[PDB]
Amino acid sequence: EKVFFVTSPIYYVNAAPHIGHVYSTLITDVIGRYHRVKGERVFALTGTDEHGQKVAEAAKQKQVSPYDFTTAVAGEFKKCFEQMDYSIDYFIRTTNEQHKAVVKELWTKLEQKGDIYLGRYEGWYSISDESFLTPQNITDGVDKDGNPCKVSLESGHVVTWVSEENYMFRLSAFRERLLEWYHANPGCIVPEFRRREVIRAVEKGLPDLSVSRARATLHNWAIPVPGNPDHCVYVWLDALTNYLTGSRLRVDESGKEVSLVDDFNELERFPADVHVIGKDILKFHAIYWPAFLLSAGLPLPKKIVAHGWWTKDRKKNVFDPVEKAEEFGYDALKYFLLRESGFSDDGDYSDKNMIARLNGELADTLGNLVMRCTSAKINVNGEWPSPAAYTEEDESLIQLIKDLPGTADHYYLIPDIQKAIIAVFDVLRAINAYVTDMAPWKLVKTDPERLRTVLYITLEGVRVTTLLLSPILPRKSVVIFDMLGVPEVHRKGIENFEFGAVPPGTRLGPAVEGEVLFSKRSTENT
Ligand code: MET
Repeated sequence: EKVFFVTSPIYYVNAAPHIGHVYSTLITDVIGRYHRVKGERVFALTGTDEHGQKVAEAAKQKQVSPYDFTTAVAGEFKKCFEQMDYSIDYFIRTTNEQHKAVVKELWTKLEQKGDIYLGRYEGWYSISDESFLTPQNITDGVDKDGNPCKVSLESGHVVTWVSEENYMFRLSAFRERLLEWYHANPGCIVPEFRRREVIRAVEKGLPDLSVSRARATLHNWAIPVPGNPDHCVYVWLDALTNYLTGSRLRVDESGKEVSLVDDFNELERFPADVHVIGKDILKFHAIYWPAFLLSAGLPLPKKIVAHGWWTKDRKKNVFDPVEKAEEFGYDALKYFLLRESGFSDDGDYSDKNMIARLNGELADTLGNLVMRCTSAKINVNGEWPSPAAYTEEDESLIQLIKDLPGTADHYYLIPDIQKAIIAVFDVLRAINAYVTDMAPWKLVKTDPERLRTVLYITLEGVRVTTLLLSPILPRKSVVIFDMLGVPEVHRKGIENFEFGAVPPGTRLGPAVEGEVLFSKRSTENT
């Protein structure tokens, strides 16, 4: 097989990192984490998009060199992402000398294949989105001065007219084939309604894309077109190539890049198994990216998943990812974002709701359940008991726990992480209802033979749910497993998705004094 290759979009370094970037990368991170938990080879990629007019003109407005500015902001992105405790394998920068090489090579391939020609683009362009737009996608709006101007219907930013001699990619010639690709691979774009957006857009027709810009326009802050120093490679063709680059970089233990391989196969990563993106950058990944790859005779990605947030921009609920993490907890925060947000963001991100979920699901449902099946009160010998005979209620719960991995697996592979969490927690609420009925606290006295059966199922339930919640709560899953005393070997691998991987007689971990797994926040805000 292959290295499971998951990516996030590489973010413009025009401004400090914020929740949006963190969320996108968090999705990339989780998908990665779950595949490692299945014991697969993983390579999760993230990074910054440093070239372009947008970034150049942000660096100019802060009275600083593009090189110095992008290094600065890039550093802030890395710091942020380190604080968030992702398990990302590499942070790429499009200023990397080796990335530049891949871009020049891809361009040459495109030119050699006959799909790049010298023409003009005369039309609208949004600098903030670095996006060509047709007149149907612009409208009337207000310049930040206050004067009347034209803006993008998509994003809302100011659009400007551009008339330039540019190099043009023959995107038009790839309509028939992109349509074949969407139809033949109906999981390739997720969620389904966005997939239908891409097909209708492409069905309507595709014009040629301008893959270069005049040197001056971009303030010489971009990759030169091979064989034409007066032009620069479109920031987006540059940016997209990051995926091919990352697939070709050998990385040391520091996470520093040490070599660029000649051919993507050497590292067994390309094409991406999943590109995590946001809704604002769909066309670049679903239309251009493959059209480029089809031209160069490279393989197409397997899945693009486009979540409900804007990868860029400040909208809505002011969140500092790190200040909320320090406030409510890191794993708790990540859980909250992944649980509360589905594919259309009808999400309630208020403090009230965060507290309600942390208290509700993380403390009451998961938390209380862990503390019960490890309590000296209930689990008197601090060990995994041997179950006696199973009742029909016993087996009904066992069935749920046995089916959870199959279900959770599918949801992660769509991927729909929200559905995966709900799936797991459905099984947790069930376990709690079982314990409530069985009153194990009473059985300690009455029927110890029975309690063995009840404790074992509860323990195994907790174990398997926690295993499946480990890509969401990576730190707290370790705290859980320590409490249950699960050996390191049983914390990973599809072998341990099975009911009863941990044998009876396994001892629980040391009970720490005044220990709380998820501490309850104050429900009463006023
Ligand atoms: C190849 S993904 C590029 C995304 C772009 N830099 C953004 O921040 O939206």
